[PDB]
Amino acid sequence: ATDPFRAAVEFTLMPMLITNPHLPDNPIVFANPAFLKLTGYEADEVMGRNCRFLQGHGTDPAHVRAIKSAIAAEKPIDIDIINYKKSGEAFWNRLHISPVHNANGRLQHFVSSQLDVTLELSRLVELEKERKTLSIETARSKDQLDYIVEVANIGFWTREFYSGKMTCSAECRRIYGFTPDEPVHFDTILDLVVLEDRMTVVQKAHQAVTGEPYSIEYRIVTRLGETRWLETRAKALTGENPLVLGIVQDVTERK
Amino acid sequence: SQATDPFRAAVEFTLMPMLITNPHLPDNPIVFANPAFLKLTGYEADEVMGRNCRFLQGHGTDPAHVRAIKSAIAAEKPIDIDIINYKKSGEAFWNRLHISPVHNANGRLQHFVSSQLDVTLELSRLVELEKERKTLSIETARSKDQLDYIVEVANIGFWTREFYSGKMTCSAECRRIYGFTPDEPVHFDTILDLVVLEDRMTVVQKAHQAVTGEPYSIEYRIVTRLGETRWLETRAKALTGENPLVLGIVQDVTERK
Ligand SMILES: Cc1cc2nc3c(=O)[nH]c(=O)nc-3n(C[C@H](O)[C@H](O)[C@H](O)COP(=O)(O)O)c2cc1C
Ligand SMILES: Cc1cc2nc3c(=O)[nH]c(=O)nc-3n(C[C@H](O)[C@H](O)[C@H](O)COP(=O)(O)O)c2cc1C
Repeated sequence: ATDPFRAAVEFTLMPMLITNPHLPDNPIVFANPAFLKLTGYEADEVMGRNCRFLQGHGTDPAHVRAIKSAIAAEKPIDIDIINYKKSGEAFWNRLHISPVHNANGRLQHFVSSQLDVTLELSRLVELEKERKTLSIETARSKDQLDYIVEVANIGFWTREFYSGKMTCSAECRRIYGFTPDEPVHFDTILDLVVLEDRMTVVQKAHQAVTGEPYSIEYRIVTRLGETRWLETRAKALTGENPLVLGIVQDVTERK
Repeated sequence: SQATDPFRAAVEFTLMPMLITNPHLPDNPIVFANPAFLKLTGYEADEVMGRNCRFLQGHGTDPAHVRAIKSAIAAEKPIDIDIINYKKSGEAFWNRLHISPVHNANGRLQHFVSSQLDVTLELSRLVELEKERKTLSIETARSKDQLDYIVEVANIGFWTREFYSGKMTCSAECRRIYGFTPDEPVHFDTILDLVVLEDRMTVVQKAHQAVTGEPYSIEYRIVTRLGETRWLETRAKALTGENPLVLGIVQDVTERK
C-alpha cells in the first residue's frame, strides 16, 4: 500500500521542498531526490535548516523581502531568485511556494516547487541581446557598402554560385538594359549576351570556384538594340555555397 | 482527516502537470490530474478521468515514440521521451514526458506517476536562434569581404570617422591623395594640418554641423608634406544610430580654375 502522491513527489524530475512552520525558523523536513541532485547536497545536509542557505552574494535583497512578507502573511508566492549550489555555481531558481492549511484554517505546512530556469533568464536573454548586436553590425557594414557604390558610381554585382540569384547597383543596372527595381538573375544578363559569347560566359560562371580574382570580357545587345562591350573583374567568396563578387564597366568607347 | 497531506497538496499546487494511473484497472486509465494538467490540455476534470493517456495523440505523432512508451510500461520501467499531443481545442503541442512505475514492498505494481511539460515553443525558439546566428555570421563576414574588395580593386579614396571621437580609417588610395604613409595612424587633425588656412575654417564647421543622416559635399585646398597643392572634393554622409560613424569618399580633382 504505497501513497501515489508521495511516490509522485519522489520520482518527479522537478525539485520539491516541504517545511514545517511550527518548528523554529521554519526548517526543511523533506526534499525529493531531484532537489538534492540539483543543489548537490546530501539528504542529511539539508534537513533541519531554513531554505535561506541556498542564497548568496548575487541574491537580490528585494527578492528576499518579498518571500519573507508572503510567508509571514501565510500567502502563496511565485518569484525568480538567485540561489547557489554546494559547489558554488549560481543558478536561477524559479520559486513556487504554497501554504498548506488544515481543516480549521490553521497553517500546517509550506510546500514548494523549485525549477532551474538558468537557461531561460541567463542564457536566452543574452542570446537575444547578442543577436540584436549582430543585426546592427550587419546593417551597418551593408550601409557602408551600399553608400560607396552609389556615390562612386560602381557597376557592382554579386552572384550565388548555385542558384544564380544576383544583386545589382545603380551603375550596373545602367550598363545593362535593366530597370532600378526589377529582380536580376544570371539569366536576365545571359539574355543580353551576344550569341557567340554566351558559351564562354556560362562556362566561366559555372566553373569550379577559386578564391583567385579573374577577368572576363563579353559583348551584349541591350534591350534597346545597342551593342556594348563589357569588362568584368570578378572574385568568388569561398564557402559551402559561394558568393561571386564582380565589378563590370562599359568599355565600348574605343574598342 | 483533520490534518492535510503535504504531498497531496504539493502535487495540487504545483505548476507542473502530473498524472496518476491505476494499472490494476483495464487499459491503465487516469485516476488523477492536478489543476496544472487540466489547464495545459484545456480539458475539465471529468473529461480526463477513466481515459488512457493516448487520447492526447493523433496525426503527426511518431508511432515509434508510442512503442517506446508501450514497451517501457509493459516492462515496468521508467522512461523519458518527447512526443506530439493534442489539447482539446485541436492545437498540437510537444509533450515532454517523464513516466515512473510505482511498486510496493512485495514488488507488486500499484501505480504509474508522470511529469508532463509543454516544450513546443521552447525547442522551436532555440532551433531558430541557432540557425539565425549562423546566417548573420556569414553575412557580416561576407559583406565585410565585399567592402574591402571594392575599395581595393576600384582604387577608391575611402575613409571612415567616428564623429565624436575623431579616430579615422583610411584606404590606400585615400592616403595617397593626402600624402600619408600606408601604416601611420590617421586622425581628423592629421588632415587639418594639410588644409590651407583660408579654407580650414569652412571644413571643420561643415564636418561639425552635420550629425544628421543627410549627405553633404565639401571642396577645399590642401598642401602635402612635400608641398604639392591639390584641390579636393569630398562626398560624405553620417550613419545615425548609437555611436555615429561618418563615411566619406574623397577624389583628387586638381583641375584648373
Ligand atoms: C517551502 C519553502 C521553500 C523555500 N525555498 C527557497 C529556495 O529554494 N531558495 C531561497 O533562496 N529561498 C527559499 N525559501 C525562502 C527562505 O526559506 C526564507 O524564507 C527567505 O530567504 C526569507 O528569509 P528571512 O526572512 O530570514 O530573510 C523557501 C521558503 C519556503 C517556505
Ligand atoms: C502515467 C502515464 C502518463 C502518460 N502520459 C502520456 C501523455 O501525456 N501523452 C502520451 O501520448 N502518452 C502518455 N502515456 C502513454 C499512454 O498512456 C500509452 O500507454 C502509450 O502511448 C502506449 O499505448 P498504446 O501502445 O496502446 O498506443 C502515459 C502513460 C502513463 C503510464
